[PDB]
Amino acid sequence: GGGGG
Amino acid sequence: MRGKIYDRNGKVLAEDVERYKLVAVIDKKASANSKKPRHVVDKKETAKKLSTVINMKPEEIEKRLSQKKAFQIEFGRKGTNLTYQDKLKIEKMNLPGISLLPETERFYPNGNFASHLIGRAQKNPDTGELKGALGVEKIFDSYLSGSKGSLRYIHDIWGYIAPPKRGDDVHLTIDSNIQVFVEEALDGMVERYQPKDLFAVVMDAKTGEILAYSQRPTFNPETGKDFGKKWANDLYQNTYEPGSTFKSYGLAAAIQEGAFDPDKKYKSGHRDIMGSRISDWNRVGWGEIPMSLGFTYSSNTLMMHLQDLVGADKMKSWYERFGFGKSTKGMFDGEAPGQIGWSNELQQKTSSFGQSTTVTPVQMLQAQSAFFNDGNMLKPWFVNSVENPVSKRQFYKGQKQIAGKPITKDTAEKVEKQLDLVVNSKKSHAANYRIDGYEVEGKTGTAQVAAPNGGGYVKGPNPYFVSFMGDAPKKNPKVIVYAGMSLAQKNDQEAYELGVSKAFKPIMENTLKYLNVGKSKD
Repeated sequence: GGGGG
Repeated sequence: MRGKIYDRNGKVLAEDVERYKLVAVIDKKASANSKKPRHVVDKKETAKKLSTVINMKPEEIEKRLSQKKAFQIEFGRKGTNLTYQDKLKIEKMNLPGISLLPETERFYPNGNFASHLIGRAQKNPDTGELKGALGVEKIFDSYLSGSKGSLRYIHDIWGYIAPPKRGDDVHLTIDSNIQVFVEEALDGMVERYQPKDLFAVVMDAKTGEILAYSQRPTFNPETGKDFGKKWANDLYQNTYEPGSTFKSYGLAAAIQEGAFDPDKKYKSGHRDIMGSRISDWNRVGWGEIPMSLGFTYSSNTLMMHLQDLVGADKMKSWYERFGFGKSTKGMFDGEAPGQIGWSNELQQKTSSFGQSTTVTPVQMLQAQSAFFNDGNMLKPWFVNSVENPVSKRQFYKGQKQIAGKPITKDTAEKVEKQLDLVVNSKKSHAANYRIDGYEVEGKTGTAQVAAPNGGGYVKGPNPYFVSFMGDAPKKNPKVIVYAGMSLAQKNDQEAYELGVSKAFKPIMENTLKYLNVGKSKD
């Protein structure tokens, strides 16, 4: 992950 | 007395109080020796009169007054921790055989409040003596304890061995006002997500003072509820695979070595390491893109690239100079050292984006502080002073210390510029962390969590430890806020999407507001 959007 | 534990403002967090215990003599032997009866003569009406205070079932009081022919009887936990105005009320009834004996109890005014830091002191039934079992209370037991004046020792913090007696008071750096914001926001996150582990810490960007800290699942120091399930303090004793928060240091390293150029394009997508497709969070990548972007997005490939350009041996030393794999020499018991995962290429690569490598949350505060203090990492500390309030003598006084300067002033400004972008970029994958009126910056921190005992990683829908290492106001901050959540059991999807944004935002907004930091627009 890191973002997700 | 056992000494008091205060905050930075002098507000009491823990103190001794005198409470009382109900005792009833039920045996006629007591009154055999003189006129005025000293045993309960009318069980029936005595029980009714006492059904005024406390756990008042008159028949349940009569059951207890009626038991065997024991001399004296107690009333379980209800028959203890009775206040002084309860005592006065009963004393006016002048009942035969009824008495209240004074007993000292440790009182935490806030109840559940920094439970895992403050700690908890247990009472020895026989002697009435309080002894710290966790947190502050344990570390500073000997100094707190007015009785133990033989050879006073600070638990593990080797030194300071200063050898009708009143105890020593412990002053923390915590601000009760900020602690409120933390406890409230964490309560919120538990309700929403029901994580297995959760913390938030507020640190003064310019000193290394811990202004607030709490964790879930914590305990209630007052009651002894949930004490001993999770013994470990998140901040100081528990290790995490930090995830993308850890990229910040991987970047700094590069920037300094002159390997990172924000405008230079790099190949994103996949990276075949030791027969595994270690890829970006999107699994597909964004093709050839500028490094500045990769970092804004949180590219796992970027960090791996950069590691190759800098060099294995040099990057290991970089992470060491950022204080990782070593204790921060903070004032807490058995502070965990963690460890830099560097046994093979896999561990090394996975490390640059925060896997294999384990850290204390504190190691991370220490690191991050560098960026806002001209490359100097600040030693994080929470103990302001230990001093006997009679003599005023300071047995310890905490101060801001520099645990190392791993990086330059130039490097730090360039790192800050990227942290600003991560949040406030046109293509930011972290807009959820933005606040109205205030300029925010920081790093998203999505990680996979290890299987508690043996095996690989935890699997499931979203088995991630999400975090954010934020600071504000941007460039010249007042505070660093670090929140982390491990394995949301409910709304795991929203968790991966938003992360800890739902907790960071309120804590930071409230804190900046309380510290009277200027606004812009609503």
